[PDB]
Amino acid sequence: MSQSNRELVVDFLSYKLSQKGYSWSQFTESEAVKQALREAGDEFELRYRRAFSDLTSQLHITPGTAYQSFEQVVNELFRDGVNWGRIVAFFSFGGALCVESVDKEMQVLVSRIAAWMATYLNDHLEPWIQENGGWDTFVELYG
Ligand SMILES: O=C(O)c1cccc(-c2ccc3c(c2)/C(=N/Nc2nc4ccccc4s2)CCC3)n1
Repeated sequence: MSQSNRELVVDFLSYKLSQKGYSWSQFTESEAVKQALREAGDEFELRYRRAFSDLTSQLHITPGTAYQSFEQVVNELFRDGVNWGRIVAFFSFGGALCVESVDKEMQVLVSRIAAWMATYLNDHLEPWIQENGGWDTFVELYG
């Protein structure tokens, strides 16, 4: 479902904004997915992210930025195709984009990034997810 993905994105972003000191007011199997994803994002940010180039310096979102610009940049996470670890990085990257947005007084962009993330997730990532056991398999691995 594309609506459960939308909830999933919103859940992750709300968690990230709260954790980092900002307002989140910008907008069971499912809870198991959200919690494992929140947890995996923290782990990635804490231990893994710094091994890579900072993808946020490739993208400066303003109210005029088009989806396609976001899409092209996120595409780099998937230069070698999709795996769960890059999917997790994808969420963290969205969260970082949102934190930076709220920080520079462009909090309106948070809901747009959310929409962008759901769109990107629904067409580029979801086919690999369904092929590789769906989100329940993610919970088995990362929960
Ligand atoms: O296991 C893997 O293959 C894996 C796991 C997690 C991430 C990645 C991966 C693969 C390719 C790239 C990356 C990560 C990149 N990461 N750069 C990031 N920069 C930031 C900055 C903030 C929040 C998240 C991120 S993710 C940019 C360069 C291209 N690969």
